[PDB]
Amino acid sequence: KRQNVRTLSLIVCTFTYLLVGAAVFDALESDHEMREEEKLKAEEIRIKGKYNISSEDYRQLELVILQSEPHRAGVQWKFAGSFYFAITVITTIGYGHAAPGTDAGKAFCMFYAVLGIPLTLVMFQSLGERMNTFVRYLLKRIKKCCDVSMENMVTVGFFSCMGTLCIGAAAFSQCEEWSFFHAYYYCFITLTTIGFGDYVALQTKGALQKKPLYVAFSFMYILVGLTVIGAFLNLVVLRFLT
Amino acid sequence: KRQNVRTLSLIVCTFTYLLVGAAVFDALESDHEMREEEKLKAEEIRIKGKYNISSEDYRQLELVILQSEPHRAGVQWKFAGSFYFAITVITTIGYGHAAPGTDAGKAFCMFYAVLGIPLTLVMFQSLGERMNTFVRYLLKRIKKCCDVSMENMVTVGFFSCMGTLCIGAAAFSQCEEWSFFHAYYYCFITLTTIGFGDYVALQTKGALQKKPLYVAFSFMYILVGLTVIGAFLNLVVLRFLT
Ligand SMILES: CC(C)CCC[C@@H](C)[C@H]1CC[C@H]2[C@@H]3CC=C4C[C@@H](OC(=O)CCC(=O)O)CC[C@]4(C)[C@H]3CC[C@]12C
Ligand SMILES: CC(C)CCC[C@@H](C)[C@H]1CC[C@H]2[C@@H]3CC=C4C[C@@H](OC(=O)CCC(=O)O)CC[C@]4(C)[C@H]3CC[C@]12C
Ligand SMILES: CC(C)CCC[C@@H](C)[C@H]1CC[C@H]2[C@@H]3CC=C4C[C@@H](OC(=O)CCC(=O)O)CC[C@]4(C)[C@H]3CC[C@]12C
Ligand SMILES: CC(C)CCC[C@@H](C)[C@H]1CC[C@H]2[C@@H]3CC=C4C[C@@H](OC(=O)CCC(=O)O)CC[C@]4(C)[C@H]3CC[C@]12C
Ligand SMILES: CC(C)CCC[C@@H](C)[C@H]1CC[C@H]2[C@@H]3CC=C4C[C@@H](OC(=O)CCC(=O)O)CC[C@]4(C)[C@H]3CC[C@]12C
Ligand SMILES: CC(C)CCC[C@@H](C)[C@H]1CC[C@H]2[C@@H]3CC=C4C[C@@H](OC(=O)CCC(=O)O)CC[C@]4(C)[C@H]3CC[C@]12C
Ligand SMILES: [K+]
Ligand SMILES: [K+]
Ligand SMILES: [K+]
Ligand SMILES: [K+]
Ligand SMILES: [K+]
Repeated sequence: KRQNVRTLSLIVCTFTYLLVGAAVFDALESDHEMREEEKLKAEEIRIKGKYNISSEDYRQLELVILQSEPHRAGVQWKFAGSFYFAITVITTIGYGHAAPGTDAGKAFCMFYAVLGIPLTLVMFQSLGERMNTFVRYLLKRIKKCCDVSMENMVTVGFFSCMGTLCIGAAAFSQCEEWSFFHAYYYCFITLTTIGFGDYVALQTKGALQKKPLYVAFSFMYILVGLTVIGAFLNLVVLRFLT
Repeated sequence: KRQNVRTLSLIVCTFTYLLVGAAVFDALESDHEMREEEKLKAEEIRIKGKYNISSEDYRQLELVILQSEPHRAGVQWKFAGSFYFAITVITTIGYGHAAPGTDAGKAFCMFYAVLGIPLTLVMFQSLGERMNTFVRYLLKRIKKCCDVSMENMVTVGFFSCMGTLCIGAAAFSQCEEWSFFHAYYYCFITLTTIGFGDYVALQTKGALQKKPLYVAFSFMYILVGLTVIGAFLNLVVLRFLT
């Protein structure tokens, strides 16, 4: 029927898109990865030769460094750290900066995610719908001062998304002393609920315990961006769902 | 109105849930984190004292080890690695095992995610609807051999989810030599599109290049679990959306 043809076309398009993306990523990153691996191997070989580090102790040092990486940013299991972890869990971001080490803790986290994901999704959908209604009312008032089409709403939403991304990138560049492009990429990754974890905020000089205002601003910005993303998805994506 | 009261109640419930989760996580993980940090500091101090490692070179060693961690699993930017990265990107998992190192690569990844997320969501929704229809038909045929209620469908979906999770956990425990509970936790994390990245498959002894069958099975299992999760969300969660 129509549904079978539609889903077959969707599957074929998804497979072709995946193949094209994999080919482009390989062709763009193979040489860079090879050069980085060669440089790292040369550096580690030189360091091992200079310090005469035993092979057996090298694995222990690597394990210790890997396990102590989250602890180098301070205490990640305080009230602020626990709140950040809960926010990441409920939003399905998965930064990976801190993970439970207890089986009971893992089970509690699983139950927490199960009981919290639908509630967060419903709240985000409602907030996005309310924001869309408010934006439509504001646009109508502006037009009266100076009917609304779907293209105008789409353009307004895209402009709002771009402005929010630019504001977040500028704020993160000013706070964490990051590059503008890097801050923009990190903001885009955070707002898409992907969570690569390469760039994690509130992980420098113990900012989670000495800068409550920065933490509050980051939480507010994350919530606002998530609401904007949900509103945009409702405006453009949810229409093709049912 | 009703919508304002509903969204205010949702926000209050979400805030209370976040506070409770943060309090429980802190009370459960503070002592464990303190003990782990103390043990790691003692071990690193002992190693530094034994090897007389200079403080300046310690930072260089830490940076080299952190940068070379993905490369220890083999070549992560081959065809299989690029396909895995694209699959993680389109599914918003964000494992974080491999990340782009080029600005052009980052921009391409951002555009890829933007152009692929709605398509993947639509395909998953259609596949979940088709699976729900097939399950309803199978249940009707079974009942005839031996009308259907919503509670029966919910129970069948929950049982299917539990069976899929158990099968995935058993397969991952048999393949990667992981614990049953750890495999179950990793499967749950992967199927919820959260992606902590603590446990990543296809990262041992170069399995991405020597075991094509294992990679294909992992891809099929991930797709099947994502389809099951989408079908369950459509059955129980999507009803409260609109
Ligand atoms: C800025 C961002 C949010 C843009 C997102 C783009 C989407 C609006 C596009 C991208 C992929 C598109 C889909 C790609 C393939 C198809 C299959 C297509 O089916 C057919 O052509 C056969 C069945 C029929 O005749 O309807 C129906 C539209 C649909 C779901 C498309 C709907 C619109 C989608 C989701
Ligand atoms: C309507 C649009 C166009 C503009 C929105 C206003 C912004 C320009 C404001 C609103 C909130 C502000 C932020 C609120 C809180 C903080 C934390 C603040 O941090 C501290 O005070 C402690 C750390 C330090 O000493 O820098 C630094 C500024 C910043 C990011 C502010 C930067 C400027 C922001 C983004
Ligand atoms: C309807 C909307 C606008 C409600 C918004 C609520 C915010 C005003 C609240 C919710 C969560 C709060 C945060 C939750 C946790 C913390 C950690 C907390 O840190 C500590 O308790 C330890 C460090 C210290 O002693 O300050 C400082 C306040 C802060 C950032 C809070 C600041 C105020 C926040 C952002
Ligand atoms: C195993 C998993 C799939 C469980 C998923 C649980 C959901 C089915 C629950 C969890 C939170 C619930 C929501 C929590 C709060 C509210 C607000 C509530 O609104 C009111 O009480 C005021 C308005 C009115 O009177 O209807 C309406 C139901 C709703 C959306 C609930 C609908 C059902 C939800 C999404
Ligand atoms: C209907 C339900 C109840 C059962 C579904 C059947 C499973 C028991 C089968 C179907 C697919 C099978 C998997 C397909 C592919 C592989 C890869 C295979 O790996 C290799 O052959 C190479 C690595 C090695 O040497 O172990 C190991 C078995 C495994 C996980 C299989 C384990 C058994 C599985 C999960
Ligand atoms: C309608 C549904 C059932 C379609 C299912 C398609 C699968 C049969 C395809 C899609 C993606 C394929 C995989 C894409 C990439 C790779 C990596 C590839 O590895 C290499 O090319 C290098 C190593 C080697 O030389 O084998 C081996 C095959 C494999 C696992 C493929 C196996 C077959 C897969 C799972
Ligand atoms: K993630
Ligand atoms: K990570
Ligand atoms: K996600
Ligand atoms: K991650
Ligand atoms: K994620």
